[PDB]
Amino acid sequence: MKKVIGSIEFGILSPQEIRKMSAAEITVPDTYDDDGYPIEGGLMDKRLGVIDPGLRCETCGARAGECPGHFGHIELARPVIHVGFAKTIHRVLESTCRECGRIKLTDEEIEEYMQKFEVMGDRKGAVDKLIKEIHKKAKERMVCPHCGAPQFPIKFERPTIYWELRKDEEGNEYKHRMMPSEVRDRLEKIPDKDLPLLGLHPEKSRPEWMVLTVLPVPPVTMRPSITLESGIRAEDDLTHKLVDIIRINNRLKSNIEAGAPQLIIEDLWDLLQYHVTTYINNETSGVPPAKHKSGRPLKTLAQRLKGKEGRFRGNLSGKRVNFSARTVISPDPMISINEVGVPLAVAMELTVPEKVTEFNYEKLKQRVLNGPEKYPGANYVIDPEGRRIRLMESNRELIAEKLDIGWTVERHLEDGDVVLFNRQPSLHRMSIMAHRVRVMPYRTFRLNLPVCPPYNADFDGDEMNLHVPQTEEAQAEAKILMEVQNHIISPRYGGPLIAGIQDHISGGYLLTREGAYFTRYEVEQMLMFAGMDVNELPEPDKYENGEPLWSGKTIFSLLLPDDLTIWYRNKLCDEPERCEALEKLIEEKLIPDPEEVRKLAYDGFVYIQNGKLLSGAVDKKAYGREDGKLLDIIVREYGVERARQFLDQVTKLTIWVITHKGFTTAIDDEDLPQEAIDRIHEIIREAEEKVQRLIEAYKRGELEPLPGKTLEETLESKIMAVLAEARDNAGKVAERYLGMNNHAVIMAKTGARGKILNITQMAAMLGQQSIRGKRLYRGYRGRVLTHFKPGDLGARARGFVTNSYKSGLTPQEYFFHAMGGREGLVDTAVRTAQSGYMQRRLINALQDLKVDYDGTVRDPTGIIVQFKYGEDGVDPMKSWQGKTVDVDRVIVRTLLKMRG
DNA sequence: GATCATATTGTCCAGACAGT
DNA sequence: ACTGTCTGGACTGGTCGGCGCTATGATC
RNA sequence: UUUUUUUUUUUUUUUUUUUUGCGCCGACC
Ligand SMILES: [Mg+2]
Ligand SMILES: [Zn+2]
Ligand SMILES: [Zn+2]
Repeated sequence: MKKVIGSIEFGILSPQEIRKMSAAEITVPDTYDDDGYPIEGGLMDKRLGVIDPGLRCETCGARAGECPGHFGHIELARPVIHVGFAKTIHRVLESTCRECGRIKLTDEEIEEYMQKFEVMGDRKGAVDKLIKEIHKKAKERMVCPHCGAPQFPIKFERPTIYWELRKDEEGNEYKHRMMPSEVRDRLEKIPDKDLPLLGLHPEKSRPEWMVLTVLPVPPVTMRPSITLESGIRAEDDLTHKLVDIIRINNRLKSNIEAGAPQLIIEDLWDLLQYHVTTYINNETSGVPPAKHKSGRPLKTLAQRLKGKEGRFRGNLSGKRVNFSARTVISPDPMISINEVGVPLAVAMELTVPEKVTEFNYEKLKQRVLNGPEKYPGANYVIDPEGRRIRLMESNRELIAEKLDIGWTVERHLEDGDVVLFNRQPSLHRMSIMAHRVRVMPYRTFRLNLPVCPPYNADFDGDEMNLHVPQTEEAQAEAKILMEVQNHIISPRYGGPLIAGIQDHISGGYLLTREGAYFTRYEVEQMLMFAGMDVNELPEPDKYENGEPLWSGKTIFSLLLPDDLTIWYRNKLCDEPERCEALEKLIEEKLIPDPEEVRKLAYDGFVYIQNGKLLSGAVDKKAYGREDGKLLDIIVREYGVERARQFLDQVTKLTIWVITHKGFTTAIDDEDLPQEAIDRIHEIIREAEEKVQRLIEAYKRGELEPLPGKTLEETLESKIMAVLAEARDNAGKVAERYLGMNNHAVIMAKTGARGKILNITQMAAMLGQQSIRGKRLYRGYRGRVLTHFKPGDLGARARGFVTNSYKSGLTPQEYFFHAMGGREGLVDTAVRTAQSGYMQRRLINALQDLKVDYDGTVRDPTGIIVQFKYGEDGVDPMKSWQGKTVDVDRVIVRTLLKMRG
């Protein structure tokens, strides 16, 4: 059968294990000869694997691409210290007797630590603290309790140098260098019983194994060799490092065999130690990194695992995948929110493997007969034996007549297929959702507009990735869990995320506003466009010139369910006295007459009774993101499919309404009368006079300092407050003369796009430009620009733009606005990286937490983090405004349903 | 004029550490 | 027991494409 | 007129079915 990995046990490889697992001994530094054949005994020996296609492995007998590679070994002439175990070696040497070999602890202390180790074993932090305490206790001891032999302090010098402070005959203290052979001999005397006290395992990690005597050379598959376009081989950095190691080891062995003096032996030993240390880690502190001939700092085994481009993050936690596509996205309101537009070229390339069954034999046979060049067709066919056959014109008929039950047909992407649609960066779980394939002739992806806010995607050149699941389990998981309609409500705040946007909101406002009426032709056309299942028109609301007319509220009410009742205040409510009468009428009777409601109907108060929009207008509070009460109620009380249908119908209806009525903005939308401009100029002049008076008072010393601040900050705060008040007054003056008939004002007030402040800047004035919360000061001595006098603290000299976008900015005001915009762009480009790093840290901290079947949240070890998730066991996605149950809404809905 | 060994050894935050 | 100092580390994801670079000195 | 060496049977053919890495620069979202 098949087996899976249950657990992984780590340790230090013994020299005997390295020798036994080795397939060959490497002694020749050279890799390839002049003819290009591998050299026997070299680093590219065929016993370690094969890279070239024509080569055959002497250990496996297989060809390139399927030989896994085999490890070698190098017999070092002298032992060397592993740089990754240097601190542990120093700690163990400090914590152990030099000649006796036992740990410098009493028997009672050893027993006490042995019993304490069993109690604290689950938490690795407790074990680390116990190890540190044992090391600290054993370090201060200068006499071994087991034998009474005197001890000397051991000094550790980076990277792998150990100094022993021995005492001379006259009492002088001199440093004695401990060679790796002496260190290994000292480590060999430690018994197995003291190893748990030192944090080592008797059978897995012996202390003497931390001093390397046999170096395992990696297989050639781990360090592949390529050839360039000019025929010159490009060896890996590990290959060059191993070449240097082999050369130095051979030179050291030859010098040892030649009886060289000890001075040469120490130099060669140090060179070999440096080479081994750089091979293990080329970024070790205090070590000059190994450099290539061209000057390139080589990357080694340590660099291949850590970092963004390491083995873990770059190849294990994340990697490139097959059956994926990426292209520019384009809007498509005609498709549903559950659908994605797939190009025909993309569909004809990406394939889904479908097994031949009894109920789909004819379809797959037709797909095979069509071939790869005829849509809908197939590209590959897999027999039950498991081999893959490519489909072409010559053999498409032979395969088609040979098709049977159990075959696999890699047909092209068809309508209704489930694929993954993703936009980067993936900040939340809504960044990847499963859509339905819709095949289109052009070369762009198509995404429905309400699905843009979950992706945070616009259409100014955005590109998105498409993934096609290949297994039945993955397809089922995508279809059940990751469908678009299943994630309308955002789990972050428990509100709508897949909601209407600017044009939908504007069209809804245009349709549902007071005085909006449509002819029979317009109503029928918008009903056909929206796909609503309406066969007969309702009774006309009024007649004009002998022609029937339908109110927009009547057309909008066809979308709502017949048993839906809700009332609230939208963003268009500017006269609360009109909403108060409606609220009192609703409260008094709880079933108000529809004629009575329409008599005192107000656009700012939306009231839906039994699915009929009796009052109010559609805005961002209707079905907008994070504010749509109607959409949120529809999701919670009618399911996700009904909500998806409602969204698909209402988006098309509002799009038709806004398209044929005519929505536009012009240069006269920001126009203001002369009296408004005069008032704005008067406000600006008054603010400038106030700033000048404050400056004069500060110069005369009459300014009262604020608590906790000196005169300069007090004056700056007063000036900024005055300028902000002036900007607010100018904005109010501009808002006074901009009525509801303005399309830009409609867009700002309905929440479709933009703000009132955006219209204020173009109409009245820009205001004060500031960076880092302070007025502009960077420039010359005492002045931002030379055009102003030195020492001028006035508003105009510090970044107060009196002009507006329509009036035209002065060059100084242009420079100030450029400073502000640069500050904003820099702030965004700096904040993004910190936010991403914090998100990665949080993800890695809370990756393993999940809710068990009993409602508890536990770590993989088993420690209970929460006895109930959220202390109430309620999903934030299904929570009503952060609460457990919306009691008032339930009571009101039940009472209305039973009394209606 | 062809080949062959050899080719060098950037601020900030947090934990550990001499000094008083 | 505090306090300033030395040392280690990580530096948001994806995508697009381009542009170089991967021997040399001394015999026989 | 003289010592201290030993001896024997069971394993077959002329040969065979797919550019990695390094660093830089610009740019999109
Ligand atoms: Mg964009
Ligand atoms: Zn092999
Ligand atoms: Zn001892």
